[PDB]
Amino acid sequence: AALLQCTADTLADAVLITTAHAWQHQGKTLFISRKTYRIDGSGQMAITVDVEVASDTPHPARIGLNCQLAQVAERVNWLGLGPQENYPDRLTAACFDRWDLPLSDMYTPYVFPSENGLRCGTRELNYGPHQWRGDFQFNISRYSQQQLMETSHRHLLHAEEGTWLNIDGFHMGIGGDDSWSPSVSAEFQLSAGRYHYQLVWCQK
Amino acid sequence: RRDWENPGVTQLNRLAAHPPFASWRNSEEARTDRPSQQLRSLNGEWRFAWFPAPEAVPESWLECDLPEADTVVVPSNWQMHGYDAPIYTNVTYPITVNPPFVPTENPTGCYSLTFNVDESWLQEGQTRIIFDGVNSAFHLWCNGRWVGYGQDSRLPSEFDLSAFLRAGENRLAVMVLRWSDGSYLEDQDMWRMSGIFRDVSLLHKPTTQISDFHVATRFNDDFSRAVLEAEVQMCGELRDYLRVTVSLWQGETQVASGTAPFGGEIIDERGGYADRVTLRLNVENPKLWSAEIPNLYRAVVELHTADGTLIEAEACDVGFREVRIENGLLLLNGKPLLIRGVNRHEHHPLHGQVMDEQTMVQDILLMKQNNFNAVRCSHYPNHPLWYTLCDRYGLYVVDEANIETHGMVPMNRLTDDPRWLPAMSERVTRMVQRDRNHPSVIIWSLGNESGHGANHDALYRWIKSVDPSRPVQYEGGGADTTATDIICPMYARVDEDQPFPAVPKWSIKKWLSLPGETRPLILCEYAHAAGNSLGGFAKYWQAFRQYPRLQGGFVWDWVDQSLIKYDENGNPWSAYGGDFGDTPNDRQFCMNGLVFADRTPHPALTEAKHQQQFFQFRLSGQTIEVTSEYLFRHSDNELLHWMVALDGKPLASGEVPLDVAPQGKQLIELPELPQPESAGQLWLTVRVVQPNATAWSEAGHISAWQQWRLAENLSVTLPAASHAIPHLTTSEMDFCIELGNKRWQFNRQSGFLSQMWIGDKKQLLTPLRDQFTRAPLDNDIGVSEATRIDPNAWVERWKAAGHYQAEAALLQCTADTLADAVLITTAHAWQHQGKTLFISRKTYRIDGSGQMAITVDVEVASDTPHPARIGLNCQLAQVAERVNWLGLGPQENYPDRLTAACFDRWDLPLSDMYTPYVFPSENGLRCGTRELNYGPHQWRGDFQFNISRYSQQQLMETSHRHLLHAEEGTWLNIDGFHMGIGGDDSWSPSVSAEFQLSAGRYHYQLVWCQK
Ligand SMILES: CC(C)S[C@@H]1O[C@H](CO)[C@H](O)[C@H](O)[C@H]1O
Ligand SMILES: [Mg+2]
Ligand SMILES: [Mg+2]
Ligand SMILES: [Mg+2]
Ligand code: NA
Ligand code: NA
Ligand code: NA
Ligand code: NA
Ligand code: NA
Repeated sequence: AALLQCTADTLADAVLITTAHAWQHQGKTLFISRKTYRIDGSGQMAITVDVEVASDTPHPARIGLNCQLAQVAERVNWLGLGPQENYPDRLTAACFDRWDLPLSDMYTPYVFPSENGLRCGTRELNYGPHQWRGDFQFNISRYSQQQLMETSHRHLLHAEEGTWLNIDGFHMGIGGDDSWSPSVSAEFQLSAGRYHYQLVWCQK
Repeated sequence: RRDWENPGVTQLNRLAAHPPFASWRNSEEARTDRPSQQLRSLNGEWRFAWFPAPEAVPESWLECDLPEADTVVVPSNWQMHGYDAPIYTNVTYPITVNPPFVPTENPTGCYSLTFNVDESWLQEGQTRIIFDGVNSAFHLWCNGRWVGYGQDSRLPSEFDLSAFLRAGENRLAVMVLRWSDGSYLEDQDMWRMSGIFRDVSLLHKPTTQISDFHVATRFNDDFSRAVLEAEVQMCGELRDYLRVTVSLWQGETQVASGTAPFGGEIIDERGGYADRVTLRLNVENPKLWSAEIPNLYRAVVELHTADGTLIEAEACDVGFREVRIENGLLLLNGKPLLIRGVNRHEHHPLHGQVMDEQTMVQDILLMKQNNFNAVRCSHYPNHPLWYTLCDRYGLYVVDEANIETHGMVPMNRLTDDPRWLPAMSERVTRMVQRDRNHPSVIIWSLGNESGHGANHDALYRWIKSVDPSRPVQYEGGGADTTATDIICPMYARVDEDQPFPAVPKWSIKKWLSLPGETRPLILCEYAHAAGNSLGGFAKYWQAFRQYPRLQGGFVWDWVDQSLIKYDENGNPWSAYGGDFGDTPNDRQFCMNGLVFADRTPHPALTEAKHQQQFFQFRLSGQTIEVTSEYLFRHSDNELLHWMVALDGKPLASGEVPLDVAPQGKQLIELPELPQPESAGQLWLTVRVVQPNATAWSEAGHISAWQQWRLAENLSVTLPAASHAIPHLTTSEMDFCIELGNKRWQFNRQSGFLSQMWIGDKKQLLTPLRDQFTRAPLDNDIGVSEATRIDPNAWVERWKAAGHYQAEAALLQCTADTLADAVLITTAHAWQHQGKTLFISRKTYRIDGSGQMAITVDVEVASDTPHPARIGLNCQLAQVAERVNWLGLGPQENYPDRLTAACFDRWDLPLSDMYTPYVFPSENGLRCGTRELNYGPHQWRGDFQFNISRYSQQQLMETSHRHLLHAEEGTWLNIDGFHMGIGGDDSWSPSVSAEFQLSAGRYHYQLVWCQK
């Protein structure tokens, strides 16, 4: 990530942080992320994200935010599709409602570790003292995308300090027509070039 | 006898039907198809008088000219001359349904002609008169004596006048009835007219004559050899010295010839036909006929004596081709056809239903220039010249019987009634007897929209029996009955089933594989082109190319059936149903063509041309793969041009000769492309150009094209910040922003940008406000009307939800001063009767550069019908001459009809940004636009837009385009999103789900500044 802009403005009843980043690889600009963080008197942080994806780079696996929370709670409560793991092209069985599960159930123990546990069409997520609202997809666990990506067996995984949260505005399909050639249908590929999503973070 | 109210009597003393005759008395004339001294035209000025009924016609009219009659041109429709009104009705009959009766008030046209006849024509032989088309029934008198009667408005009626004529002057009297029992079989969706609308002529034949002849061509497996077989029939006295010689010519070269005396082979216990003979000619390596290469031979049939004295000669163009269905596929000369067809009615805005050579040629050229290779004669036999042109220019033709009983309840009430079998059979058999020698005709059709009756099965079998060289199709009763060799549905969709009871319209992909089905599927009608239509057209062609048995279809239809009328200032304007006082009527439903009545193209024509291309392309790296869809010809008049451009700015271009075999492929390696300096998106555009002119196209004709996005360089560099900082002036009623010579005014009560200034010049006439509706397209309206509302039609759903009445309620309007800009934030709620339909949240950011960045986020209640659009609109005070934009163009294009449009830098005069649909509606939209320029304004982003002198309101309230009045300034509609236009049909919702605005939440952003 290369910082292109970072400014702070004071509004009537809020502070406005504007940022812009460019992700590059060997001179090529893959993605551009422009955000605004508006923190008002009610203590809520409204995050606006607008991303640009070069039309000639392979469509990205996801478009969102992530971070490792210090908090480690027992439950995960959310108003969205559930209760089980569901992805864009595998979410017809999930139902929209208020779900509440222990953190461990938000992780799927696939023998061969990988991205897992996502829940789509979520309008509200609650974890510990935190509350996120909007319309996103998410997975939350004690394993970072990096560890899952480097570990060959699930029994070799180790809980990391705190909790890793991945909140996506968009996530690519998982496919499956077969597992030896690209099988994610075009309608589930992130090829729009320009994406927008908004999140409100606050204290439940 | 009131013969016009008896389906049992369809004619009296009419001669047998036969192929086109000219009775040449010189063989070379027949070979070269030059005019024949024995075939005279009686077209020109005739005498005409109108009467309210046949009972009002004075007997004196039979003996001499009525002084009150007028001199008029013939052929013609008398409604086009103003004697009475033309009636436009779709399904419902124009007369009370009480078969076989017609109204007592039956408009009667009394035609008469005083003409001269050479004595040589009466000293020997037979002189007959031919009426190519009389609508809808008539009696004929010659020199005061009754000659005959005839029905069926679309086929020639011939009578022997030999015993009624005298040398010198003669007078014909023709009483034409508008309505007859034949009218129950002519309920096609088109203007209802009448009169002698086709050619009238006199033909002289010898007493001993060729009375009929059939030409057939059989081939070996690889078509390297063929046998031409000609059955010739004669009338007159049989003599042993009589002979028939049939010669086949390839240009000026005779390639085959055969002679023989009359006397056919034994056929049954009583012998054979002594008055017939069949000649068989061998042809090695025949040049095959096809729409790709219309190779033609000339067959000359000579009736002569053994000593070599010619009696008479007849002839026809011959196209060596084989039509057959095998293993579920329609093949032409052994290859599977892909029908790029269209339905074409015989219509002229000035002459009504009278056809002329120039108009026919103009149609054929435009059709071929737009990649069509087939035409359906909806829904009757055409003017004889039409087939000759299709034979020579090369178009596959579906010849159809003049039989449509759409308005009956049920639809097959007459077609399943044996009492009507006689009338129906004649409409079928006489068509076959007339057109069977035309190579262009590859398929026979039993008629249109008359349900499915036993009479159809009978006539289907009759054709299969008399002419096994052509498939027979018929759509009635479900499109896949026992009366059709081809599944030929009308408006069946690609993926969506429409399970109507008894006569469902299955998805065409699904139809093919139903249990036990094996026939090929070709839509007799699809992609209803009413007004702003053809949305989803590309979906059809994708299926046609993927499924072997989906062999295409015929678009509905070719040309708008609008008629010309004149106002006070004598100015002409396009009229439709009801504009002649005709009532009841079906208003604008008579306009569904790809071109206007004067043959000017509708935007949709370009979409059809693109999807109907004969060359397909693929890109892999620096390699372009060109695949040919031609079945018989090589690309011997094609050149590929390629161009690479960065946001409209050309960087490199080139040309490569195309040399691809039919159904073959060619790989073209593009040279090393330079590296783009500036950021932006590189685009590759290729187009196939025909260097040489052809019979149907000029040199340089573009036949195909395709675009691809190449490398894209995202802009990361930031522009040098401006020293100037905008200033905010706050008042109770407004938020004003000043930046030097520029000012922005936001009304704090409305929450909208109400005015802009550049110096002291106002830039707006109407505030910039959100817009979620559009002046309804034909497809949005469907069959709904004020007297008969269709709650399911899109327009009715929007209206009932209050979309057109919704009022904006201001929820928030604030102003903030940033370090380098002024930020305006607004929020509006659109409600209707306590129901919030949409919520619009915006931010306007004005910086020192003078640019206003507008961000819009919209919420649409999931339970309100999906909106026609999500954008902004305003009336600019400026009226400029040009419109320049970087986006899809240059023609009008919509989400579900934009594959033909190309991304590039376009510049057009403001008038071309408006599409003159006869029935006004939303129009002129251009999608995928990143930059728009008009006068001092420039808008950047990723939007769709239209711009014109007509507000959506005026377009929505105006019934005819000639009543439109350019408003002050210029109306601009910039949409973040726009709904598809649809068109699979125009009487039910047809916009596919992927093109409906159902996401619930939408986001778009624009930057407004000066160019
Ligand atoms: C009015 C429909 C229910 S029937 C529909 O009307 C169309 C009007 O262009 C065409 O005539 C179609 O062939 C016909 O089936
Ligand atoms: Mg009759
Ligand atoms: Mg009809
Ligand atoms: Mg394309
Ligand atoms: Na892994
Ligand atoms: Na096909
Ligand atoms: Na019509
Ligand atoms: Na060529
Ligand atoms: Na209108």
